[PDB]
Amino acid sequence: NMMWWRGGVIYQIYPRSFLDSRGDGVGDLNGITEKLDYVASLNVDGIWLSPFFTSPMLDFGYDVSDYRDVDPMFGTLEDFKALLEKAHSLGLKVMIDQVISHTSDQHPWFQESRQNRTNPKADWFVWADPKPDGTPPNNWLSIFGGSAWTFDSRRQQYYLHNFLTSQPDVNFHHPEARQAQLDNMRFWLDLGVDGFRLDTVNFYFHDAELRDNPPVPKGEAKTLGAPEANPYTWQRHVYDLSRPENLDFLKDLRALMDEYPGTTTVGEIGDDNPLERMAEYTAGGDKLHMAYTFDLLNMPHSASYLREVIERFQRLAGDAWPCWATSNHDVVRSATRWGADEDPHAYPKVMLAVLFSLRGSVCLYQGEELGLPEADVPFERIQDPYGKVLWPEFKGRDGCRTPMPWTDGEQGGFSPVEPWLPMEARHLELAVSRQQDDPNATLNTVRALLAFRRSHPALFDGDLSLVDVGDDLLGFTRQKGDETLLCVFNLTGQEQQTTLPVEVASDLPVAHFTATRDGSTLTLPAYQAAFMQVA
Ligand SMILES: C[C@H](C[C@H](C[C@@H](CCC(=O)O)C(=O)O)C(=O)O)C(=O)O
Ligand SMILES: [Mg+2]
Repeated sequence: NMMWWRGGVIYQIYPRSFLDSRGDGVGDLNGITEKLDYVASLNVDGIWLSPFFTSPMLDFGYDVSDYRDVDPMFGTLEDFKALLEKAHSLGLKVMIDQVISHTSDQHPWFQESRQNRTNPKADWFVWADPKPDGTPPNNWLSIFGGSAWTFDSRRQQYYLHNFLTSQPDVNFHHPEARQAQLDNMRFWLDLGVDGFRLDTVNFYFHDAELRDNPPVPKGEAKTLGAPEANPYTWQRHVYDLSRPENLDFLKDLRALMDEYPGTTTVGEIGDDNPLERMAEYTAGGDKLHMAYTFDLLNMPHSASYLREVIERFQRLAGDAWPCWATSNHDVVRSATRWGADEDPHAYPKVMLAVLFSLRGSVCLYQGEELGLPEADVPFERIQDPYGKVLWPEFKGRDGCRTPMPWTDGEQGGFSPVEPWLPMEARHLELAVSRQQDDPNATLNTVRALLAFRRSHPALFDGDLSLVDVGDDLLGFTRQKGDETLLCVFNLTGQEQQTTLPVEVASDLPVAHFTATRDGSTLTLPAYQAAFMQVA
């Protein structure tokens, strides 16, 4: 089963906010180990851990100061080996973040690099002289605010950072820096991890000529990877990322992965044309195994929008392989972002049915299986630096990073002390303990859906074909071998009805969904899904 990743369902864990087992208010590895039984009980195939490596935590793990160790705050390397082994014993794959596009400015490489222009690591990062007036070398902007260039008096030069000033970008034009990052990944492969989520995977290379980006012409759509209030959205991102050289490197990265049969990679795409980039990066069988985009992580969510996404993707490279996600640690929780104006109990159910029925792998975010709404974090409790630069038009990412509600008791059973972000009051009645034995709760709908999906080869990696089912329903068939299934979804809060475009052999009952099939007319009550075996 060395192709489990190609259609597999991955559960994303944000270690800080999963379970505190030690009592400091921050989630740790041992807490995860303690909850792997729950995770396995979701019927997912594995997990992806957000960064737990040595880090100042200025971007909460994504500023790495030691690639081959666990930060004391999360536990130890031994804790991780225990987690990994227990996870394997439960049949779970374990993937971890790898953040190789940039290091913390506390990383020894950068400490060395910044001292002068001639040291051995001077070119391991991206340095450039000021313009004659002393200003940044070009017009590139940090996603987290201000210029992508920061002046350093030691070298009398600017260094590049797409993200925080404390996250200097690695210069992939330097083959030794590239190889060093491969070696860092190899370290975790040798411990037996099953794969990597590759942070900002298309950011690796920048244009060495340092060309200015062009502006976005007035009225044109902005990138899906950033809020519209961010001036980063005012330029087309052509030279600051997604360079051709990255393809060669992705091959190298893939070669590394191939030395460890059965391992996989999911790349994070942040690009002006993300579907295209994802097809580009996952094609050929010699680069990334899969990647996800922000196409399903934004505001549009109608059945017609989903149709547009599917069509667009279907026109791309036939050998590409997408990983789909409706939530992660960077966006408003789906039940709010997509379902704010929908029934809070029924909408997440059908939305997840769609997610689990699309052709691709799936990433499912911690708490999404509980139908958790976005949390409201008060100003004085804000932690994410990305929540302190565009406030209040954009309030950062803490709203999706609040601690996991295990019980309806104090701190949701997450911690014995006040946690690093406040437990959301609305989450308590949606806690795991409250939801565990309720067959009508979103948790059990998810368990049921993933068991169902697991029982049908066509829902693993079958082809997908859109079918006419009217304007307000989403419909397609999934096909593999003997099996062709018809999948129809009502994402609206009103009854909808359609003529079946194919001929139904039988109904497939799943997770208490209710739909009326009368001859050739299919009726779906609000927020219902319907699966049918096709003749
Ligand atoms: C280093 C890490 C970057 C990526 C990607 C980033 C890129 C923005 C984009 O989607 O274009 C983000 O805001 O999500 C991540 O968050 O997972 C971070 O921003 O904290
Ligand atoms: Mg802890």
